[PDB]
Amino acid sequence: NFYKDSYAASASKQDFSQDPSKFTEPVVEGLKAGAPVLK
Amino acid sequence: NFYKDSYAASASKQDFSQDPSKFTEPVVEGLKAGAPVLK
Amino acid sequence: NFYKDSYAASASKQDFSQDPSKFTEPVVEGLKAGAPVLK
Amino acid sequence: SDRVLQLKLGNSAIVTQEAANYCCAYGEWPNYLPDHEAVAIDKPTQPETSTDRFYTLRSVKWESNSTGWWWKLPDALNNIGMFGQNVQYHYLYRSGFLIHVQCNATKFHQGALLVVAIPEHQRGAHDTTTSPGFNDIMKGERGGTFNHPYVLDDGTSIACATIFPHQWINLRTNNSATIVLPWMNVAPMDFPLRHNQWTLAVIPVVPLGTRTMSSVVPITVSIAPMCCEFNGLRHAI
Amino acid sequence: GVPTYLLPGSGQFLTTDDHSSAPVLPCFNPTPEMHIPGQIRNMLEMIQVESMMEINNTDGANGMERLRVDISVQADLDQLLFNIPLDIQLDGPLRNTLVGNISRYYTHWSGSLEMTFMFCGSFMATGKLILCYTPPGGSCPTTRETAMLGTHIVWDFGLQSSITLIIPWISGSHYRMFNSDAKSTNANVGYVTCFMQTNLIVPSESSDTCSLIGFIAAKDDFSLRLMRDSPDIGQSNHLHGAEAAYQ
Amino acid sequence: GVPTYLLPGSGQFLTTDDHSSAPVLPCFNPTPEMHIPGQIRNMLEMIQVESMMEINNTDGANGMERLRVDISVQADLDQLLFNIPLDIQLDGPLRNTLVGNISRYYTHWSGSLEMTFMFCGSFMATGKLILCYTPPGGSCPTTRETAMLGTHIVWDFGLQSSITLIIPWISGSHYRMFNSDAKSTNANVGYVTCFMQTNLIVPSESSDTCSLIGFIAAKDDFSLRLMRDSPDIGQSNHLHGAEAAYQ
Amino acid sequence: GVPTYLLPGSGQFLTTDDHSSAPVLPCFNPTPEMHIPGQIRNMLEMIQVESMMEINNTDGANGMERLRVDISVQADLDQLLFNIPLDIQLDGPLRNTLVGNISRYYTHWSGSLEMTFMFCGSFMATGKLILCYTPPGGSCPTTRETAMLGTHIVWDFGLQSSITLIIPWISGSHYRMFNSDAKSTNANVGYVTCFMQTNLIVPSESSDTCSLIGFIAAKDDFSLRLMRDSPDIGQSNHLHGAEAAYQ
Amino acid sequence: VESIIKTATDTVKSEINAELGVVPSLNAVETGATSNTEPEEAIQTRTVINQHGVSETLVENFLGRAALVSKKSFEYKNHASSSTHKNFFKWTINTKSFVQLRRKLELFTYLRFDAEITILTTVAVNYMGLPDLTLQAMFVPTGALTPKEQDSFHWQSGSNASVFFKISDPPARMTIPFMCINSAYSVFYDGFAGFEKNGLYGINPADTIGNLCVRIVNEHQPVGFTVTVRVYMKPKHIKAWAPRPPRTMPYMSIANANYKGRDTAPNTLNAIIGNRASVTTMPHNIV
Ligand SMILES: CC(=O)N[C@@H]1[C@@H](O)[C@H](O[C@@H]2O[C@H](CO)[C@H](O)[C@H](O[C@]3(C(=O)O)C[C@H](O)[C@@H](NC(C)=O)[C@H]([C@H](O)[C@H](O)CO)O3)[C@H]2O)[C@@H](CO)O[C@H]1O
Repeated sequence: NFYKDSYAASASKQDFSQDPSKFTEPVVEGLKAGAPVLK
Repeated sequence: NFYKDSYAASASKQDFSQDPSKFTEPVVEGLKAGAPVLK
Repeated sequence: NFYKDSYAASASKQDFSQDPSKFTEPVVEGLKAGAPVLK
Repeated sequence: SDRVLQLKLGNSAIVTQEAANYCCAYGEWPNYLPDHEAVAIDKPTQPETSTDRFYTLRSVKWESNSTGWWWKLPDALNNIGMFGQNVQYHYLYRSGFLIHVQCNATKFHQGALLVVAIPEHQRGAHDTTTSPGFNDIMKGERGGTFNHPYVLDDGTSIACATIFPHQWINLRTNNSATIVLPWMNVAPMDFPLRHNQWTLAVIPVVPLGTRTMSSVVPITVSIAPMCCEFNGLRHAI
Repeated sequence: GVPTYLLPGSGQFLTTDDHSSAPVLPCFNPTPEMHIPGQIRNMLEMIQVESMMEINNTDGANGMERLRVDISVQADLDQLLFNIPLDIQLDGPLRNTLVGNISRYYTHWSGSLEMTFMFCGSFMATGKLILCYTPPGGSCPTTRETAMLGTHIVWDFGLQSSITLIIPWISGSHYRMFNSDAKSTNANVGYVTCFMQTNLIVPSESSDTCSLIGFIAAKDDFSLRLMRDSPDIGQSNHLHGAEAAYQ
Repeated sequence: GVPTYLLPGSGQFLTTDDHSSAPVLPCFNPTPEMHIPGQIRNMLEMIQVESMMEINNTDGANGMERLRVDISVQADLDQLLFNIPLDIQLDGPLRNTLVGNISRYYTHWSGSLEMTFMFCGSFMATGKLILCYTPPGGSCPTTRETAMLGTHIVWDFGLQSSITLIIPWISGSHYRMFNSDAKSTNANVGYVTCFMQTNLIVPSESSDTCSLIGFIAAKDDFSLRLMRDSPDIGQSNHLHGAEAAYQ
Repeated sequence: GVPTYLLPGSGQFLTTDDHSSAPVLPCFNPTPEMHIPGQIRNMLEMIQVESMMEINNTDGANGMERLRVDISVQADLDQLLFNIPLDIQLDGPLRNTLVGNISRYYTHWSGSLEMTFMFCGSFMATGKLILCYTPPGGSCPTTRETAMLGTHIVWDFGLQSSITLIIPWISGSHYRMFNSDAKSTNANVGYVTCFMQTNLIVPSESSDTCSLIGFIAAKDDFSLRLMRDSPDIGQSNHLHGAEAAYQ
Repeated sequence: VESIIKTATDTVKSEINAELGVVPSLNAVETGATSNTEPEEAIQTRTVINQHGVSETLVENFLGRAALVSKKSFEYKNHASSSTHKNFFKWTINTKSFVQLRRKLELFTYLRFDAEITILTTVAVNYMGLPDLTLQAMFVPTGALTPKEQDSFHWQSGSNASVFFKISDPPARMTIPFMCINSAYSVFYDGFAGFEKNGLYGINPADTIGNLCVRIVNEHQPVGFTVTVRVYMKPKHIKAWAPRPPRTMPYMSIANANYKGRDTAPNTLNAIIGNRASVTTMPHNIV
């Protein structure tokens, strides 16, 4: 980026961080694999 | 290559590896020079 | 030269080697300065 | 030494006393699908001996005016034995093939057959813009016949067909041809009923001829799938 | 100066290009970032959330009635209850789902899908169902004896209200694709069918017709490629008020 | 900014140029590579495979009959059986071969060629032939006494069915070239002729007319330069269905 | 991207520019170099070779007669035999020589010249001549007493057949130049004259008229600058066959 | 067996041979192997240090050329009363319409490569000057939704890649990556791309890069013009597998390998090579 303002830069396509659980498993108590979910 | 995707790069004309035998001699038993091929 | 083929390069104007004698004195026996050429 | 050979797979074996070495297509050998190339995630079935064995198809007669024969794989075997059953019950299949073409005659007979394994042999139709139909392509165990072997029925040429894995059966020299074929495709597995990886072509470049007692001279094809794997189990089609 | 030459492509405007460009407001200081709940960084995170399949997409079924499949106490055995076409790239029960909607912004896909069904009958209602996934190749099975030969899960109604049928990625090619031909070898995924394993059985005071709600989602072995405009939205005229933005 | 100036050539589109260009689909992830049998990296690998020469390119010879040369039991001695023109850059027996077809995509060539002939008569048939390569300069030899003075191999029919005649690279210049003049000093390769060394001899029950199949290929000392459009393919109209690609 | 701006000169095609340019045939492998006799790297090497001056450029002298100067037995003393104009940049005896031809592709020159004369009379012929170089300033000398005051060499005919008169670089300015004005102070080199020092003397059976062949060349202290089109070649029409190159 | 080759192989001097049991010039074509007879074994050779390069035949270079794959001319005008490409067209990308490129690609069974696309535009008045029009080329995936009008809202190209260029600019250019759903494109496909039996033979949709929709952005002018768009494709980063017999018969269709042959040799169905009087007749014999 030859411009003085950083917002002028090209795209930033390097953020590979993810956390699907905030959408797929937003339950307070984690669900164990194989174990009956309701006990 | 100033582009972010590697497939955008210029041509790759440096692969000098060869193995003609896969086409010229695909026989299971290598043929010895001078020796009768059928024995 | 940013091209991949060397023959694409700009001119080569740095060969200052010379040997005029191949044209000016192609005689088998070198001629000595001052000495009679025919003896 | 390189004229005699025994091939043994499963409960089947074949010997020849007049071979000409044998061909390993592109210098490769069949193998099972490695984890780093796999796509389908269900555990595959590898029946081994029930499918990896020699299947002998019906013979054809080599006549003075024959144009040549062809068999597409896996189509030719899709309805034979346990290989055929696995193919019908599974959406996906993968395998190599050991091909052995047989043809014997007499020391007084002459003739030369080009035995070539063609990858992706997409046929063309003659003198029409209409593409070949399903029945023109899928002949099954019976195989098909060449209309214009000179151009490999695809507008190219038999002259340059030697660029493909092959051998010849020249009657004065040998009586069989053997070609080992590895899985050949752009995908690790495929649906066996709609795509043929290889086409076995047997073409008489030099016609059968003799002045001795005339006899029926057959050409027989035996094919053994190798390293068979099947995925996507369901009901039979 | 520096000797240069313009290449083909010079001066063009490619909508997918990626370059820096002149800042309109120099020395502008953007509002400080603040933590906000629910940040999403990859669309694959969104499609892993299961959403309702519109299985009852039939004439006569209106609105939410289309989002549930009613099953009744049967008089005959091994009864077929319903089936579901599987091309998440074509219109059908799977199109208006999180995975379906986002996938339709792409052309190629790969990965396992998961279908979860929740039984919504009364507590006193019992039953066993069999959910089957049939890889492609033939016609959709119409009898349990045939469907049962494919991938399946036998579901017993009970305290745990839901069952999951995994539709494992089973394909010859790395990816499947959309090309508007549902019968293409690179598109057809196969079928999902549901039959009574036993029967829905309920007492006199429980409703004898119960509903199931089917959900679908992608697993984390999913991948989407080749972005394209979605076929699910379009316009033939200016939206109301659009022209007023110029007045 | 940087002071610059455009050079002649700026803005042109050279079909053989080599530059990077804007990726149409950013962040696209190509399908993983998979090992596939038969990879070829240099076209020279292809031309080293021998293919059939169309030696019997005569009126009356149809299809595959053109790919074999029939020889019969002779009544006279030292008989000429056939000859073969050698410009792999012009139409003739060598044009539709792997080496011929690929070479015709180029203009310059250098290297040794090899011709292999397979005798396809019966086992009881015997014979000796002489295959001769005559470097350029004169008229094609018509008698064995003359042909025999050039490069040659005397072939004895037997268990080993094939013989190879090497056509060594013998040229004044590093490369030979095509210029549509077969008699040019930089094009003419010379001639190949075949005579009976003794005679084809067979018993009563063997066919008394036998065929030879001739093959040709380049050796690994071969080199091709200056790519050009091949003269072996062309079109004067749109192919069927081409215009339909726009409908 | 990089901010830039085009300078005056951008887009122009200067015939003497020096830049790299797109290779028409990528991956082309030029023919290997081979040693060849007589390589020349600087044109100054060529002009150091002496070549024949056309001193007898007179009406009546045809062809090679113009390349030799005939001298006869004189009846009078101190006789003037011939003179030679010296502007190697204008038409005259020096123009069609190696040094003259190459120099005319340039505008400025500096360095010593050397004139060598070979006596071609019979062995029995004797004589002494005086060759004089007169630096510029006045009219060409017509008497030996005047010419003798300049740079000179007295030549005695004998076994060594040739004599060399050095025309040393004597100029006020570093270089002399051509401007089509032979009398310009920056162009005129002066004069060369030849007189009998004694006389040509021969016996009755020897020819009494003998020829001299004059040669000229540059020494290695020579330098040429400012290339220009040569005035020694030109065309007003298409050459024969030029237009046929388009048919 | 695999090795790095940068130049043609050298030749070693050879001596006289007279060894029993050694017959290098004899071979057995039946094995399927090409003759391994070396020049040194066939004749007496001298030593030659061969410096001839082999780079011009590298597959990357052989196929690395921008070849014409599409040429389309249409009328740019007021199409009020047109039955016809109304200021735009759609082209289903394919490399089977122009024979020079097609034949070369068909020398291989499978090919993996990225494709550099170059678009050249030309205009002619149907005289008072040539307008510097702006064009839009939108990439629409195979079988996907294409525009039906020059001013369709489909051209808003929210996700599809679009390139806008002027006739006065150098040809537009961009690279389409190797986008096949498989590890390589199938130049030939011996199968049917559908689960039923009526599908098309030899056409694997997985090998169709997609649709190219091109329109003139400018509204029509008072007069009509003929606009021609030419698309060139240059494969790069190439990997090739299983070479094949070259095409000999003229092509008939872009959808198949159907053949007929020329009316008379050369390249006629019963005779690929032109005829000579006899097998002992030497054409172009030096007189
Ligand atoms: C008259 C005679 O003595 N003998 C002819 C013989 O010349 C003729 O041969 C044809 O001759 C022409 C020259 O006129 C060419 O050399 C033909 O060859 C090729 C070529 O190399 O150019 C081969 C190529 O494959 C062909 N291409 C296509 C795309 O079809 C071209 C093409 O037809 C021509 O360029 C036409 O324009 O020709 C060569 O065969 C034979 C024919 O039987 O007949 C003799 O009598």
